[PDB]
Amino acid sequence: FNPLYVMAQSGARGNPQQIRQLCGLRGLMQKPSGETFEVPVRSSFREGLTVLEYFISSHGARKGGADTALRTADSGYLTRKLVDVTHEIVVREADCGTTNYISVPLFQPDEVTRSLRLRKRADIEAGLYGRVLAREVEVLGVRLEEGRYLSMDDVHLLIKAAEAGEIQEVPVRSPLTCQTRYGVCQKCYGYDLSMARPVSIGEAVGIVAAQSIGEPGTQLT
Amino acid sequence: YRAQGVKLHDKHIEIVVRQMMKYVEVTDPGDSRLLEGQVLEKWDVEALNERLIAEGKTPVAWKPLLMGVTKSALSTKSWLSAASFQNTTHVLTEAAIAGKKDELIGLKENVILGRLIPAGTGSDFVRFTQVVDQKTLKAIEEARKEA
Amino acid sequence: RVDYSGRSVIVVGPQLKLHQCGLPKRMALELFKPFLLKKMEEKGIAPNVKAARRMLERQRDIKDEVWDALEEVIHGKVVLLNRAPTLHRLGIQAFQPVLVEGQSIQLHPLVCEAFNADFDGDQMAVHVPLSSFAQAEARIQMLSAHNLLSPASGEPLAKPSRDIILGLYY
Amino acid sequence: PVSLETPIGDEKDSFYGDFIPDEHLPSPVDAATQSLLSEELEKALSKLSEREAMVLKLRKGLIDGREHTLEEVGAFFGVTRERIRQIENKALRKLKYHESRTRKLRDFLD
Amino acid sequence: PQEKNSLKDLVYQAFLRLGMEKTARLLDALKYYGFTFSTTSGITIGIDDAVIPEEK
Amino acid sequence: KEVRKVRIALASPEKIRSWSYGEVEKPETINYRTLKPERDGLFDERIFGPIKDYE
Amino acid sequence: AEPGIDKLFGMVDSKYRLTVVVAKRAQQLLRHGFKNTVLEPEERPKMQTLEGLFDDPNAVTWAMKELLTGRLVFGENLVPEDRLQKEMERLYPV
Amino acid sequence: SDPVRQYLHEIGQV
Amino acid sequence: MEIKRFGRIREVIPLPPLTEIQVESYRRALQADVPPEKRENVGIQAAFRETFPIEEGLVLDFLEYRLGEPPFPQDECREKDLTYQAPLYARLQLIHKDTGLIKEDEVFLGHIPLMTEDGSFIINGADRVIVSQIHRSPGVYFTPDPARPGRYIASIIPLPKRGPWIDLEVEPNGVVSMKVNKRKFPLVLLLRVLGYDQETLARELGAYGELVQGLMDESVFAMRPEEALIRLFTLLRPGDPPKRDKAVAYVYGLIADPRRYDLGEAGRYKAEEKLGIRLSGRTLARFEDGEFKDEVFLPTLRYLFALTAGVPGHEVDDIDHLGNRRIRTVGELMTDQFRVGLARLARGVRERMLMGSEDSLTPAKLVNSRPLEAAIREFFSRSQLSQFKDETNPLSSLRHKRRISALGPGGLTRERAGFDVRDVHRTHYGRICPVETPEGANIGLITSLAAYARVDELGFIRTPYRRVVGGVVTDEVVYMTATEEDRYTIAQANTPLEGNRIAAERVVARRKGEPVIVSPEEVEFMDVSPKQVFSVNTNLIPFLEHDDANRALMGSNMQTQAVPLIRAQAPVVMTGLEERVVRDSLAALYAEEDGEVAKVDGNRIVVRYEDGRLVEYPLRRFYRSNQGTALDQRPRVVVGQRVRKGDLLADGPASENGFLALGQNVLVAIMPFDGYNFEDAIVISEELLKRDFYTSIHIERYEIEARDTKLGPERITRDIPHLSEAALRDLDEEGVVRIGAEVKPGDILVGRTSFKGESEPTPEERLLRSIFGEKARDVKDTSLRVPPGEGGIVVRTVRLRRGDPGVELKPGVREVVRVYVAQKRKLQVGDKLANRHGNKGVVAKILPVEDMPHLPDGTPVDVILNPLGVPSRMNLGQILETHLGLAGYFLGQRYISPIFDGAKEPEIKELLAQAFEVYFGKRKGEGFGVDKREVEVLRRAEKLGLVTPGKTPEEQLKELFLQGKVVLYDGRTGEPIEGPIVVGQMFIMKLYHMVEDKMHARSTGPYSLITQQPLGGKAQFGGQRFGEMEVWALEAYGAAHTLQEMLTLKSDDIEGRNAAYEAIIKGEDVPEPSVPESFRVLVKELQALALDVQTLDEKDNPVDIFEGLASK
DNA sequence: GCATCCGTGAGTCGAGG
DNA sequence: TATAATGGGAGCTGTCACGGATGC
RNA sequence: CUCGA
Ligand SMILES: [Mg+2]
Ligand SMILES: [Zn+2]
Repeated sequence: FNPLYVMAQSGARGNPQQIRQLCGLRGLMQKPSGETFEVPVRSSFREGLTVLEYFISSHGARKGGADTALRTADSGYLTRKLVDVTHEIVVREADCGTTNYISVPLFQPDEVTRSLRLRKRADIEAGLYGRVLAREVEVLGVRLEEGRYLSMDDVHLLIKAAEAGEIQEVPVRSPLTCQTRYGVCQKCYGYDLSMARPVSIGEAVGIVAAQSIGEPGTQLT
Repeated sequence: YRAQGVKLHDKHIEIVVRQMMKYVEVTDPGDSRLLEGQVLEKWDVEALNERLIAEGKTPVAWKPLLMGVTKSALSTKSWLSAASFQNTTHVLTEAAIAGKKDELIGLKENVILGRLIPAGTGSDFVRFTQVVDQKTLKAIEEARKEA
Repeated sequence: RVDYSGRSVIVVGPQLKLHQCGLPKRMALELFKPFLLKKMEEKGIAPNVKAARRMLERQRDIKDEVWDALEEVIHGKVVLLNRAPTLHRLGIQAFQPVLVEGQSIQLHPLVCEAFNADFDGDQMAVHVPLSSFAQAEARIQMLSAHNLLSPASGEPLAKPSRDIILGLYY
Repeated sequence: PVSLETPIGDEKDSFYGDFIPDEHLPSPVDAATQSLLSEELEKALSKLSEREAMVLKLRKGLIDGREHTLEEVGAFFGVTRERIRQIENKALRKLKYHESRTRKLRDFLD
Repeated sequence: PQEKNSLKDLVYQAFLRLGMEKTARLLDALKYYGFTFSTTSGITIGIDDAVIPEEK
Repeated sequence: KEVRKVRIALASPEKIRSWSYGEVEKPETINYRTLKPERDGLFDERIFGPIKDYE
Repeated sequence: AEPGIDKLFGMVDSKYRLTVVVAKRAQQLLRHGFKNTVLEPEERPKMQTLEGLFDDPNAVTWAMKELLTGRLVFGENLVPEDRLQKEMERLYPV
Repeated sequence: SDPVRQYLHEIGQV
Repeated sequence: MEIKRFGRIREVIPLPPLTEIQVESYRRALQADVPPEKRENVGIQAAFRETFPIEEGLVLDFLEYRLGEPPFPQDECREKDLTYQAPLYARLQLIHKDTGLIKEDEVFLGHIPLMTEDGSFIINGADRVIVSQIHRSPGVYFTPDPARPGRYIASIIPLPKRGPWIDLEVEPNGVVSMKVNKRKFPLVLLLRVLGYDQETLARELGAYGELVQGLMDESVFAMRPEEALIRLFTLLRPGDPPKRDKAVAYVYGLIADPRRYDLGEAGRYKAEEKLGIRLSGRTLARFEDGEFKDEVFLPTLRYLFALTAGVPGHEVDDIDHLGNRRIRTVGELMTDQFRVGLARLARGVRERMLMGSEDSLTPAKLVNSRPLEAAIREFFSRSQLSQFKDETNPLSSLRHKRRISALGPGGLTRERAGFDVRDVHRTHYGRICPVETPEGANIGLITSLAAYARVDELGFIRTPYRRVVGGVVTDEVVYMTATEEDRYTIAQANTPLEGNRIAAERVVARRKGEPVIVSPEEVEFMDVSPKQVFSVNTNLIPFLEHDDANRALMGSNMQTQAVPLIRAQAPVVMTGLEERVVRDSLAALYAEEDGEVAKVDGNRIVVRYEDGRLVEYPLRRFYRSNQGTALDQRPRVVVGQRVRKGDLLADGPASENGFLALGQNVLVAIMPFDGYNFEDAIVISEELLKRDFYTSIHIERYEIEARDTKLGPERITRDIPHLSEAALRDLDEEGVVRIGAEVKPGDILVGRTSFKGESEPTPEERLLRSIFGEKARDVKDTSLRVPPGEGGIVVRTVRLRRGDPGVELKPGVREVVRVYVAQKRKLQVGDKLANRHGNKGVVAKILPVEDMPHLPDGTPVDVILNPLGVPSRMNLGQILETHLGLAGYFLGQRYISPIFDGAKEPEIKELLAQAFEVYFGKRKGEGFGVDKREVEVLRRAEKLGLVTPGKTPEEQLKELFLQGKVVLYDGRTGEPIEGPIVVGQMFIMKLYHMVEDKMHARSTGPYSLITQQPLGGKAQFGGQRFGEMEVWALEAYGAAHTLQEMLTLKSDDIEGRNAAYEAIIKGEDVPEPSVPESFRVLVKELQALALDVQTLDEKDNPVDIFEGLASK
């Protein structure tokens, strides 16, 4: 029930490295060249640093600041570019009638190149959640019909099926294969993620995409 | 994004990437007025090709093209959008020479003219919807009924 | 740049409901001025509009009743709160304003994450949607309490954090 | 004269011209005040007979944009100039009475 | 114990099962009780709370 | 009528002259003591229109 | 959240259609001084004054509440515009 | 490129 | 109260004069106290020497200059909005070579701004500061070619705008190229012009491996220096007729002319040290005996070849090393602008010498001083480095004077500033603070001089070190440049010493920045103090060693934004610098010598010194600083008091008995509180308001002019049309508000009438006029009123009238009136608070006292800070402070805890035990035992492992107290917080960011000229900008009508906005918008570019958006 | 077919002056 | 309205990525 | 330009 511990564990405040710097050691530091100093700070913030340790840490702190500062502008610029390239894209109709689609893989080649291994849960979710099945899928004695919007439970089911070897990829409607002019159709887009239900016709999904991609731009290190 | 612990759905990135693959390059004009090496929209060349095919002509041989978001944005059909983006001079000169007509399809063009954007409540799919109470509706239905 | 707009320092407002914000009385008096003039004419507060306006021109001439009138003016209406940089659509949200004494805007804690806003000096702009159409759009599509899940990921964006999590965990 | 494009902070920040209000075009408030004035004046004029209201309008220029002489209005209604002047006077008198009664036009006098 | 992830999942499930009105009310309840309990919890920060482990 | 399109094109000398309400012949702006627009200059009311409404 | 927002969203094929309906209805109410309301006297939205409960001045609130009753009809091409205008003017003059 | 230089050259011709 | 100080490091030297970087620099530039004939060839003297003589009367020469006394004193200059300046006279003589005639005269050149005692200027009434600029030092550099590994670039850099940058490179084809003004040409040619033969170059550069063969060109050696010279002139000046004397003039002016080319003394020195040569002057070559003579080129080429080959003792240069970056201080910058102005003056002089009578020319006739005055005025008014002085508090001014900028004229253009320029270089140690820099785009580009640092005469920054000989530390202090420092092994200041001998066998040191463990035998020097590493601001943060640098940056920066309070206190925990800051900032008044205080007043202190002389010190009272904060001095002595030299006479703003007082010492509790301190928000007690803590005085200045117009004169008067006695109540007879009147928004400060514009009354106005029978007045109300959200008490009026003594306004202006309005600002919800450790937050809630958490003795806390603001910020200093604060609260004492030499945990534990005895022993004496609630909390604490089970309640409570924690009762319930809470004294400041200055709202208001869009800014009653991204947000919501409304009715649609306002005041719904005016503007501006933009309907038929108004 | 010179972008809002 | 007069004078330059004519 | 988020 220690304060730092409770805050870190609950998710209220703090991560392991910050806690470590408070209680353990400050650790290794970089030179202004990116090169790392051989001698780490053995002191924590509790114990207090020496002036030399503080000065050595300043290089890294400053580099971090300059990095952030230079990152916000490139991120804003990128966002404006994305907005200008996507702005006309709107959900204009219910269904373009395409029979084209993409296949989202549930497995990926390992770096060992030994075989294929199941992709991470979050990745599969980010590729499947709220999407419309482009073909009938039959797994674990369950029918997932063509035209079905994949709920999170459907995704988890598909993951289970993949683990049992019943499926390696999922046929899905996608903006990539949508044949709607100047936009996408409802089926190829899938869920309005903010409402966990099919997207309303008229939604400016291009703008939403640009913002969705641009927003975490300043978190990318 | 995954590396940074950011959760982002694939379909947004797919929207953008689809915008990056919007254009093609002519490898052979065929029975068309197009030129070899001419860059145009995939949609337009496919429409042209189905038109020539339905006419019994030779379709246009085209190669897929990839371009970055900047160039794709500048290569758009709408001169207002492009000019308001950047390279204003270039865009305006080419559009002026071509006598280009902006059909106000997207959001920026409409924003510039202060029009109602073709999205949300301004979508053609919803903005013509009417509302009427049953009293008024019946009072109208009787007027229709007597004529 | 736009009319019917303002800005001020933001404050926490824990007591507020998800769909509410705290709007300073004087800010509201300026932002909703024509509505207030009309309403003041409707009641006995002023003979006509011009008299009401001249009356609001000097602070020492402003009497208590005009505040009550103001309360009737804002009833059911929403304002838009905006924090720059506006990185995604949730950098603008609609809220039903509650009039407060003081000069700070009160912002709900659960919406902070979306506006990337905290209380170390942050400021926020306020805008008044005028027409019935703009108000309908704001109350239906942009209301904070109707926008709980992220458009980017589909995950909850309005959710417990900080002290809230701390208490519940405890 | 000085340039409207003189920079205030730096070239990428602000221009002197940005700080200069347009004094020519009427504000929304002014326009609405003029509108309410016209409406209230018509309201007050409706309490008169058509001839006295019309005589007042012609004599003050609310019709064709210009104020006619007593001879022009008189010739228009087919009466003596003295007659039309007397009609204008009784019209004004009634307006003053009604105004003293309702006080609806005072606030527009600034 | 209720923490960030379980509370997030609770909010999402509540959204799915009950709709946004009820979910909004749930959010305000969680807010109120969370603040209330955090107040009297006893959570604070002193220099001795930054515990150096001997192992170090 | 409703605006549906916006075209942009080169302007011919004749088109430009069709736009014009008069030629600006003098590099003058306003008069140094009356502060009124000079004749045939960049602010001439003869060309560009009246400074005051209906006057 | 707006009372019954989930049901309202359930009533339309697109949320924006809901917004359009609510807005146009609000305008209809404002144009006819609420005399054309489909709400019974007990269903009328109220606002607490200094004196007491009065009618809610907010026409959007009214519109949404009316929409929740099912007594309103919406869709495209229900009636020529001018005919609607004239009939509503006849039933409830301004 | 420089109009003054150009003019001084053209002048230098006579 | 007693002040206990910790630490064992004995500072050998005190801090230098903290503003000397300004004062000494300007003093050096002016040389005003130096009799003319003794002046050095530096500063403005050097400027004169460069400009004169002016030849082709035939000669105008300079003898000397003098500076007179200021025509007006500083305060008067602040009042009348004048520049504080001194008249400059130059003694010139005109000589005709043929006639031999000599005319001599002293000519007036205008005025030069003088620096005040504190290092600042007064320019047009406002205090300004010339910020020092960091740049690359002049000299000869060698860097690795980024394209060709193994190849190097030589760069000869002179002073800014004192010659072009010249580059020497070895081309892929082997030839050695020279680049000047972006022109690549074979260096061999220039070498030939300099008078070098193939023999000399062969014997001089033959050692290197074949490089010299890229230098060998027969066609160049086959021609004498003249032909080579003309060839070069053709290679550099295409089109220009290759005349001999023109080539000579151009090349001389490019390479040899000292009036045009100038390495600094620093550049000369560096070139000499690097190339191992000696320069006669500061140019690259000379013109001696009709020919050119080399000085720098051959040695530079020699070094370049040697470095390329691999010859030992040759290295590239780190350009960010502080031995290669120097500081241009105010003296140098001003001198540069002075030099420019003088050059223009000289051109004017020659121009006048060509004209006029040739026999009747005096120096006065030839000299027009206008361009010089213009250059000076331009420098002090509109230069980038000339900044509006920050004087929110004295520390603000002090810090502002010690700032260093990499930007500015001749400096780095931003976004071309990569990570390198912004980095903390190893050589910054002791010279430039690694902490104090802005957040955001300016990071690393604006910095601060370290506390012990001094800029030397060459402009390089130096830091002090102590000499160490045989493990013995002397009191001999040496100030070194970074270049010098790189030669030695330098021990840390905290190295254990017994007497003057190093007591450890392993000592921590630096060698070229690299940390290394050495024996005392190896130690050559030792740091003076930890203080020397950081700026003055960072040196004010106690327990700095426990704070992460990112938050230290914030606390440091935020100290400058602190507002002087009416009851300001020095911190309970200080670093020991708080007195020097007050003294050096010239805030407070100190006794000049020993003596006795004769008179003490709120306005003045009279002191009788030992000499017997009576010195009267007037006290500045309720004066307005640049930022509107109060500047006043309070007497701190009493009548008859005996004072010694340097003793305090009066406390300035933010000063408590000579100690820097940037805020308040408040009792804080570290705990969450009902969401009111969520995400950095802060909860405070109403008790703070009750006893005027965080109350600050602010003065605003309002101004109004009455001028002559073509329609009649404006005038200040009380006779304002159509206003009641109620509205004119506080106006005096002349139409100016009275002293002492309370003014509110809408109230008139100064009455003014203006003759109406030529009114053609609309028929409505005519009819209404007839109805009410009142003549429309000739003049109208144009009075100065209190703006929305402002007001207070009128404290001063100033009236300047034309036709009155000492008064002459700008042309047409009849009179100017100024009204000063003071307000006493209490802390409110939304005001920004901060501590020195980077903890900041706005007040979110002000609680009544009975709601505050309180100690068992009934004492309520003042401030509640959230613990969640600590772990991820890693600024534990604020915690330690709090602990010490706790002790200090019960012992009634203050502490000096030096950075890196501060109090340690055990000592704080001792003090907390001592304080516990006072806190609890008193209770047990008063006849009270332990409380039930305390027992409950103790049970919980036992569960938390905070106290040892088995001990008595007192022993456990004592353990908690030693952990800095106490039992706290909830004021609302009387029940204890379930855990013990960290409580203690903390120093918190109120920052200048007050919500009163920030709240702003607009319905309608002024619009712009061309765009017809609302103006921006609170002052113009402006509207918020709804930018591209906000638009994107609305688009993403599908809020089409809201957006269109923003685009049209709300901004730039004239018919739309008018109709919208009218509809709303009528209670009708707003109408459908139409075309935004800025689109019409766009169309017209495209037409002006000869482009035809046409709005068409679906049938491709034109639609007129100008409604026929623009079609003939 | 491949190095060279030129023109152009480089986050937001807000504040002061 | 007439002695004769005849080719200027600025110029510190620490970023980066792309489309382009080009032009090596 | 400097400051703020
Ligand atoms: Mg913040
Ligand atoms: Zn589709």
